[PDB]
Amino acid sequence: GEAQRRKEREELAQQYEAILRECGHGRFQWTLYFVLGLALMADGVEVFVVGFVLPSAEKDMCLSDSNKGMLGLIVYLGMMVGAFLWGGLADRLGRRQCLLISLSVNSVFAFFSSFVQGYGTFLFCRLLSGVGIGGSIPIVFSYFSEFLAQEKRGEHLSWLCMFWMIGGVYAAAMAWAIIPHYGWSFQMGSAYQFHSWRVFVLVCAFPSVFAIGALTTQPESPRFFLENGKHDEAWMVLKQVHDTNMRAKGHPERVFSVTHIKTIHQEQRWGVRALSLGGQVWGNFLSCFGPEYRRITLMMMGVWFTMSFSYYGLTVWFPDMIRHLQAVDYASRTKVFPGERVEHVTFNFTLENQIHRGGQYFNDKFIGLRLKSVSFEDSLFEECYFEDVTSSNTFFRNCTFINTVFYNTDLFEYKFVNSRLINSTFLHNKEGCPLDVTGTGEGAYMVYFVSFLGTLAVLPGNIVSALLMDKIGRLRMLAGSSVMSCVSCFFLSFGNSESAMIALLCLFGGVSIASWNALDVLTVELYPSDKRTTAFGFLNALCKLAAVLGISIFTSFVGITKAAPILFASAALALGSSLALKLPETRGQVLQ
Amino acid sequence: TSILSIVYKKDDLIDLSRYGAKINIGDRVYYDSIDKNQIKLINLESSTIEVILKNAIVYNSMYENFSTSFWIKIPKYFSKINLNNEYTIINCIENNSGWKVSLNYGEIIWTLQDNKQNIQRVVFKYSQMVNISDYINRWIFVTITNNRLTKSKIYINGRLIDQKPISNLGNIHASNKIMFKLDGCRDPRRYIMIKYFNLFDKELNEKEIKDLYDSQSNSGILKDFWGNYLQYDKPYYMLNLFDPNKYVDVNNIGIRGYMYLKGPRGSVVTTNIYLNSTLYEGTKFIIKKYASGNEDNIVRNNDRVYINVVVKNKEYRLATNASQAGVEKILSALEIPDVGNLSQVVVMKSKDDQGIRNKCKMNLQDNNGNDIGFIGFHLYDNIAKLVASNWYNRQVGKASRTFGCSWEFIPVDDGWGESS
Ligand SMILES: *[C@@H]1O[C@H](CO[C@@H]2O[C@@H](C)[C@@H](O)[C@@H](O)[C@@H]2O)[C@@H](O[C@@H]2O[C@H](CO)[C@@H](O)[C@H](O)[C@H]2NC(C)=O)[C@H](O)[C@H]1NC(C)=O
Ligand SMILES: *[C@@H]1O[C@H](CO)[C@@H](O)[C@H](O)[C@H]1NC(C)=O
Ligand SMILES: *[C@@H]1O[C@H](CO)[C@@H](O)[C@H](O)[C@H]1NC(C)=O
Repeated sequence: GEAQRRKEREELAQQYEAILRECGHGRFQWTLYFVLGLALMADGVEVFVVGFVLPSAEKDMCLSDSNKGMLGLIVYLGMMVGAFLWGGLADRLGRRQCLLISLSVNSVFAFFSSFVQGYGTFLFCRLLSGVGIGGSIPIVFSYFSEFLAQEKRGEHLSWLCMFWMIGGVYAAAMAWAIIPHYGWSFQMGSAYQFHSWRVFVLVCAFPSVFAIGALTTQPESPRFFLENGKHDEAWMVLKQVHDTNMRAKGHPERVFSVTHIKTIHQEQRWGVRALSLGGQVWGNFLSCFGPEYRRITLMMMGVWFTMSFSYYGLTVWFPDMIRHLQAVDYASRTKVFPGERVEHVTFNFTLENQIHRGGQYFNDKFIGLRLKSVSFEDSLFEECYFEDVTSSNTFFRNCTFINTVFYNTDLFEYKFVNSRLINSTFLHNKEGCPLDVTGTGEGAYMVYFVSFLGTLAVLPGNIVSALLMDKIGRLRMLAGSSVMSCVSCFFLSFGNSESAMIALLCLFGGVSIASWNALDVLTVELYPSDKRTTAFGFLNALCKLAAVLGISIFTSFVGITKAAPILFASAALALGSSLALKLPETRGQVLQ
Repeated sequence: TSILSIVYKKDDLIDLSRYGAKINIGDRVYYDSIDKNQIKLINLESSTIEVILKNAIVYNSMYENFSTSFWIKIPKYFSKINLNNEYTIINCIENNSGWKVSLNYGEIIWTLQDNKQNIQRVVFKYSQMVNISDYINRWIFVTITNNRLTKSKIYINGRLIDQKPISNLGNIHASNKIMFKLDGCRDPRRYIMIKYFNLFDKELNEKEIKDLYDSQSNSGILKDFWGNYLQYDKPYYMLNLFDPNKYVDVNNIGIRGYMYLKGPRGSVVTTNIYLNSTLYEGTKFIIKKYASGNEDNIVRNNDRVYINVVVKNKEYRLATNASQAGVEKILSALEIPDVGNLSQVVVMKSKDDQGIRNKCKMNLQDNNGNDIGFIGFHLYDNIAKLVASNWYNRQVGKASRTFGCSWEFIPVDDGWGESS
């Protein structure tokens, strides 16, 4: 029974390899490569949008703490849901069908999030866009693998990973080109405002639409048809592959010699179909945890979890520590003025990063002044007058106000810390957020540059891994990149400036990419064609969950010590490499 | 039914009851110019009002019922000096037995003491951190009814607030002599205003208390925010009762221009003392006589007047064009000699058709005596524009609840102390 099923599966796997070797590698494979590359570039773009628009969205939507933290994790949660969902559905509906559905969902919700004015609605739309894009990598890799012969399968699959780098470069370039134009204030509705970061969100939603447009013109994988008992469709698709390949070669006269292909024998109503689909998907997921695949599944789970944890933790740790170093440098330059006596003067100014202490101001007019990180402490204002006062990161602590008037000022109730007001008057208060929202200026530029350097050191690793995956092997590439990543994690200690951390980020990003490439190719090659997308989507959902955990843990360690992140990343990567070294070798095997 | 009732007369304070209680007025007791019947007491020893009764009306019985009523105006408490500073304002205690009325920070207290030194207190507390208060620096009708068998009750504006059983006290021997003077206040700039002080020898029920409150309210005369008489040729800030968080403003001058309600209001704050809303915001509304036959400057009921809007220290005229689209007519501020035949006469209303006293209402009328409607506000594309509409008249005829047709006039007062 089961042995007969395994025998027929092996016979189909060998015949499919023979047919694919007959068809050859050429124009069809490269066209599908570029189509799925657009699908993967959308995935690469998706993970930068919220990180790039948080500084502007915080002021434009009054985002407090624990609201910018859940927005920075919502894409990963949506991705964790979507990867599992679409990977499970791909083995019952098809790779191309589920890819179309997921890409359309991502595009729709990314367009709709560009016009949402609230926060919770923006959070929901961004979560659903993450759900739509979560199924890109599993389906794309398991769809491209079923058109490749065994001769060069590691290299052809590894060349598919350049598109995440391309998407990251595209996102960084568009953020640099669009967001810095803060003057754009397009008005459609009195209560609604349309700034530049929404245009950035639209431009970042574009590649998913291009991916849908390109994918609509591709055929379903023949192996999916063969598994489900549809023989004529699979034969037609294989004939199309052969015809396109031969026409590209320059010999459009030979005939597809395959006549019959072995196929796997198959043994209100909307709710019935839904229940059947759920049952079949659960059966596939459970069979992934079967007696035949239980060791492979567990080692894959360990490798994916550990590598995702380390990579995402360090990748979010580098910019946070750069920001912390900049903040320390900024606080080291603060000016202190102890003791002042000002009287009878209209005295305006624009001071930044200052602390006035022990001041005494009597009948002073403060007309039109900009305050940035200016703090008044132990001061006394008597018969003063504040007009056209703009405030940012400005506080009044241990201050006393007597007969003072705040006319046309943004000095809200949260800027007076343990102060005492007597006979004070607040008139024509400016519109603003109820709480402090901070402000980012020129530094955003540098942030984009840093991103362009974090996704460009990846390119040498991608090239080397793509060229060498078949020559050394998947296992050795994975192990030799994980070990080097652990060594770089050890090297992390010798960095205390912004330039050093930019260099360290570039090094780590350029080192771990080969490991990620090798893991993708391995998890593609290690599963049968009737469970490939289910298992790969489950592992990618685990990757996203580990990403959330690692981001939280490594962000909690910023500014405390360098020992905890280094130890966590090195331990996780060492365990991942140890678990990876026990994996079976898949090089030089038919795509079983 | 009244034993003591202090009223004003020709340059003296008299008692309307048939007892002739002797009244002695100190050399620093003041009176208002327009409502000289109301009396003011300051924080000085010479600020004394003294009333002496007869021996036949002295409260010295066993089960004798009694009640008192008056109108009290107390300014805002500005600093922390006024906290925990209960000071007596009305005194009738001899040999540590009798009744007293005192004030504390946001409290009116009624105390009674027997010959056994028992204390029974009834307190009305009003908050001072409210945006717009009904009791801060505004006239309050306070009446206390004591039932020696069951309990003692406080009433403000005809409504019951607190009540406490007084069965424990056995005998009260109040003084033959009653004192009106601040006593025990450490603030040197503290004063009160009292008027219409009446005594009764029976516990008044809710019906009689409401009757007295309405009889003494002078419903035929309009009242401003503080509860005083409304006066011609006096600048008033405008407050809309249905929407009390925005103030009347203008943007342009002319028929094209309009007036609206701009918000939110500011705030006057003394930390942990008061967090009130600013009342001196907006444009002032002066009222000018048009056909008033009375010689005084007091605005009475059913008076046809002109309204001037003070914009940039310049006076204008409130008028509309009757012939326009919609039921509501948009209010506008025009030049006084450039009003032409635009509808500008306003009938000032203080009570309803049945005679029930309500707030101030303005009824815009044309030269033919036709009711354009009651002045209120209506929202045009998220802008609360001042209009005159007959919809309010329709609701009044149907005994419904109108929305936006009630107004308050806020002049500058010393008891509020807001900087303008
Ligand atoms: C707070 O102000 C009140 C009212 O004064 C008004 O507001 C001031 C800010 C200023 O603009 C004054 O010119 C205003 O008249 C003060 O109470 C009154 O103060 C004046 C002295 O300016 C005094 O003559 C009055 O008797 C005071 N009235 C009362 C009822 O006490 C108050 O003193 C101010 N607070 C403090 C702490 O001084
Ligand atoms: C404000 O300060 C500037 C100098 O920085 C001065 O030129 C200007 O006159 C000041 N404003 C007023 C109203 O005096
Ligand atoms: C500042 O110090 C304390 C509050 O921490 C306070 O007691 C002190 O009075 C303040 N200084 C002045 C000048 O008010």
